[PDB]
Amino acid sequence: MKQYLELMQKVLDEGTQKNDRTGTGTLSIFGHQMRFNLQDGFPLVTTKRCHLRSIIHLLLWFLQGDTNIAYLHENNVTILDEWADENGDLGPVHGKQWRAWPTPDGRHIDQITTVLNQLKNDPDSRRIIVSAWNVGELDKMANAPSHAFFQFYVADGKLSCQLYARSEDVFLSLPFAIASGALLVHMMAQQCDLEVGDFVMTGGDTHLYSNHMDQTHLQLSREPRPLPKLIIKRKPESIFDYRFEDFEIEGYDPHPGIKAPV
Amino acid sequence: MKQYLELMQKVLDEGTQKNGTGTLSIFGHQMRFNLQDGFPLVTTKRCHLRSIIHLLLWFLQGDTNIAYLHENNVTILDEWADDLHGKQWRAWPTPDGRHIDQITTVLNQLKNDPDSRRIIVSAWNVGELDKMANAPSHAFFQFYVADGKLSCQLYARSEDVFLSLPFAIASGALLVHMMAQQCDLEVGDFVMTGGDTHLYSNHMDQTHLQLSREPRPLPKLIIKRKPESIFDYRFEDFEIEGYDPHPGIKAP
Ligand SMILES: CCCCCCCCCCCCO[C@H]1O[C@H](CO)[C@@H](O[C@H]2O[C@H](CO)[C@@H](O)[C@H](O)[C@H]2O)[C@H](O)[C@H]1O
Ligand SMILES: CCCCCCCCCCCCO[C@H]1O[C@H](CO)[C@@H](O[C@H]2O[C@H](CO)[C@@H](O)[C@H](O)[C@H]2O)[C@H](O)[C@H]1O
Repeated sequence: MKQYLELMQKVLDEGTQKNDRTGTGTLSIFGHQMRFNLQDGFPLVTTKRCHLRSIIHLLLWFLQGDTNIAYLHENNVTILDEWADENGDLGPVHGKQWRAWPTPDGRHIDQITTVLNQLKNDPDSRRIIVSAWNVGELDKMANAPSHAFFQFYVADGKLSCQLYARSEDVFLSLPFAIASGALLVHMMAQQCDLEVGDFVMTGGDTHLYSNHMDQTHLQLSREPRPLPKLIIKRKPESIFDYRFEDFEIEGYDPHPGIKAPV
Repeated sequence: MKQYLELMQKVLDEGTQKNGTGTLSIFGHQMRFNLQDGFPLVTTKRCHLRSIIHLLLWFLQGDTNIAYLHENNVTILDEWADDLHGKQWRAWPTPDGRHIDQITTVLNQLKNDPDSRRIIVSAWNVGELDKMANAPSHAFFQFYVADGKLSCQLYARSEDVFLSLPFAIASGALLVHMMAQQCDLEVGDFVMTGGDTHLYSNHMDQTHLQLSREPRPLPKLIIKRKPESIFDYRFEDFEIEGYDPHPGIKAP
């Protein structure tokens, strides 16, 4: 998409050399924001082939708050493989917190259910928020989630959402993030009888890995095609009751896929 | 500032009416300030670095009672008190019932691992915010170091453009300067990111007044002294130079 390519180009034009924790090099910039008017079409990247199938399972899996990579491997989803251990446990890199923010008093807070009510009963609340950033638990932990904060907002019957990522690989994860947020907004809006507004995507450390230069140049050589449209073929009883089969993407004509290197 | 004015204009132009008190509002904004281009104190109305310095300093002590904020005459946050903000920066409670000093945490990270992609302070403790009533409006921030330059991004879930935002920008930039000093880094950018970004309908007159003024050159922040720690700054360590704003605008 136009915005997306502009970001790649901006990283190339003005990104700074910065290493990650492995010592592996990137071109990085800090602070970025883009907006996708979801009435204009579902923001699935067209300049490389992406797979809605992967976005759906990933999102249904976050929604369950499953902590084991199993379900993701059944359905051929691998973006989280790096952070999985020996027995496929993802540490804190998952969505348990969304549904079961533990509080020391033997208690658990279901954040998703809370936004759901807020959108129906107080759509103007300035704090319709989900956070996975549980400092108390993340403290002495090797890993940490990266898309750990989102906010909803309602104006004129339309539902909008903003996702903050502290770390974003422009080539690898950003397209997943965008479609995943967009998908949730459609599901949220269906459940709450709202129409869809904007999806706003906000970054901290936004970066391209140095060894993805070839992939990036190829993708920047290609013209974005018209956005597809998401079709939901069932209305489930609750946000947690969706199935892979409910979704279809229409009018998706992408450029060929570009594999990530070794 | 040109960017502040653009946002103010934008909310006037494209803000949705809400309401009981009314607002115009938009969702999602981001603006950037290169701190080497000057200290981003708003000039289209006079602000007082005095009140910003005290406010930030108080946040860093992680004090909950607004005792210090009256002895040094800082009104703002009054309407959110009877006491209330910053206790989570310094003392986020663990299951185990210890506490986590996030400010110390990010301080060590900046000194020992500036590359880190998780140099984050959060005030959004969901477990304590189930108590509705009030909630911090500046949920979290992230620091970032590249090429010996320290940037920071502040996220406001709710922002009053007229009253609150100019304060927010100055405070964040001031914090970047202080940490840059404690970690021996140059200052990079301060990035301001918003969720619900609104103007109150009872601030229109003031808003039109401010949009009618052209910006002036940004001042320069002076730090007179280097304390031993980020908790060791006092109000008198800071000066502002070449600050030449339009007259201040009081809001009702
Ligand atoms: C709106 C609701 C849905 C939210 C969308 C969520 C879908 C996310 C899509 C792809 C997810 C993977 O992407 C993301 O995961 C990693 C772990 O958190 C991040 O990795 C980051 O955190 C890890 C810590 O455990 C570190 O080892 C990495 O060096 C660091 O960069 C990646 O930098 C980021 O690309
Ligand atoms: C990185 C260092 C800087 C960190 C702090 C930055 C400066 C803070 C001073 C700004 C003054 C107040 O700003 C902010 O206060 C209120 C509560 O937090 C917010 O108020 C918000 O939350 C309240 C309580 O949950 C609600 O009653 C309001 O509906 C909601 O708008 C204001 O919308 C916002 O304007």
